[PDB]
Amino acid sequence: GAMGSMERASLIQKAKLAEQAERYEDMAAFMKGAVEKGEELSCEERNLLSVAYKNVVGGQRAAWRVLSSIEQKSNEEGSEEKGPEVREYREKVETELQGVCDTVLGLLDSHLIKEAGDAESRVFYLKMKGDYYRYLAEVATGDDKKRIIDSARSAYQEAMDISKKEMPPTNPIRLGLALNFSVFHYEIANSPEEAISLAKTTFDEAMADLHTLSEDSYKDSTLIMQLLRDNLTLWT
Amino acid sequence: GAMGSMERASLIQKAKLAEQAERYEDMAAFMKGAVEKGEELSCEERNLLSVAYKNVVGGQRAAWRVLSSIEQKSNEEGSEEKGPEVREYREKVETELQGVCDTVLGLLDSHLIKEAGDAESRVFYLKMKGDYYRYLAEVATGDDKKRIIDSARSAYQEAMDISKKEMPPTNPIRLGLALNFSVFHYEIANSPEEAISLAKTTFDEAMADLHTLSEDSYKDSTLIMQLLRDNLTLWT
Amino acid sequence: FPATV
Amino acid sequence: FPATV
Ligand SMILES: [Ca+2]
Ligand SMILES: [Ca+2]
Ligand SMILES: [Ca+2]
Ligand SMILES: [Ca+2]
Ligand SMILES: [Ca+2]
Ligand SMILES: [Ca+2]
Ligand SMILES: [Cl-]
Ligand SMILES: [Cl-]
Repeated sequence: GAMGSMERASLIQKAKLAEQAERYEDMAAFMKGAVEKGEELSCEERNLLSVAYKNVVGGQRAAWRVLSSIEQKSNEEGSEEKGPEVREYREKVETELQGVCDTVLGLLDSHLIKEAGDAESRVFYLKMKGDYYRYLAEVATGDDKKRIIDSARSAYQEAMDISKKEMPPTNPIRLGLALNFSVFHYEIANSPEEAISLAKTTFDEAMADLHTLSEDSYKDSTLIMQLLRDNLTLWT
Repeated sequence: GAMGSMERASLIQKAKLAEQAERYEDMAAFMKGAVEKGEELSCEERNLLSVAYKNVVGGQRAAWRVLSSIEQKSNEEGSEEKGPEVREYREKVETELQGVCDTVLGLLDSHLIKEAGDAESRVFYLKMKGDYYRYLAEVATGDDKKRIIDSARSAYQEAMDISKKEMPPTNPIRLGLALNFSVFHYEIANSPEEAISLAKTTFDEAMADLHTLSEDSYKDSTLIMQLLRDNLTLWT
Repeated sequence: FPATV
Repeated sequence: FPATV
């Protein structure tokens, strides 16, 4: 595509520069270009890909929430009619968000997931698949909402099955997957009890494995464990 | 252009929504569309225009500074050669920034300034002209740098002449113009003494006129006076 | 909103 | 950087 003429290594280098400059749209475009070279991604490169799109979609989600709240208020009793503009602009932002999600899901399907054989890579990409279907579910209101939710669930579940077989309970990818799948249960699937159970079991199994870790690995795992605890505190 | 089919009032409404959602690129595009309808802008509409572009160009300037610093370090003694990528990406961001400045200057020239007869509107637009030429000067390194600096100076000077004749010394537009022209002197024109003199004289003349103001006007003027004081403290 | 990574 | 508005 647009980045077809730039070297893979140059795209990676520029993604890192874009991150330093907080230019996340550029970062995402560079990493899309790097994926489309067709080679597998290293650990570092996978994290550049995820950081870039997380920041782009994160801004879109925040904007969508603002606009949705204004729209909800416009449709309350006693609200004066202001015309189609709030709905139109919310729809514009929504369409852009859906486009970013479709872009990410497209990269995963063509062909990151199918070439990922190691547990660390495969779980990482399946977590991404679940996350981006979750973002589509957040804005879905139509005939496909159930199918979108089931697509998220299925991706998370495959990732969980691999992670439990192949990774220690303190592995950061495994922990972050569980954190996000727990949020899926609470916020998307209307299953708060499942969310709470998953967060608690994950935390406790990680606690019991901390003794095996170096100082630096301990720091990484305990950071994510604290996010599990934070959600449990929010929900209980 | 792109917004040619949308009502003026709808563009204004959506600019306000975009501001609430912190979608400043969208805000700027809506306000560009509103300007291109050909009617003069109200006070409120002028401030939507300035806020939108200030935020867009502000992000570009911050990114440019990050990339320029990396590039400067790459060209120091003992630095390992990393190829053309840092320069290329700095150039990309620079070109985008220059494009935004050219867009704003184009709106001012076609035809906001020529139709602005009231002091408040004319000074507001001439301040913008000076500011956007100043942003072009920040990145200029070639045969036109002197001409760009002189274009900024000329716009600021016309604005200052009108403001001194037609506005009280506490007027926020007059104060903000003086603040920015003082920064032009310090950072662009290599004239720190002129910068300091202008900030001090502006502050002192405003101080002497505060007694004439309502509580709310006093608040507005004193806020900007504090920025003058902050710059003086930085520079002395 | 709850924490995700 | 100095303050501008
Ligand atoms: Ca190559
Ligand atoms: Ca829609
Ligand atoms: Ca493989
Ligand atoms: Ca009309
Ligand atoms: Ca250039
Ligand atoms: Ca006029
Ligand atoms: Cl729209
Ligand atoms: Cl580039």
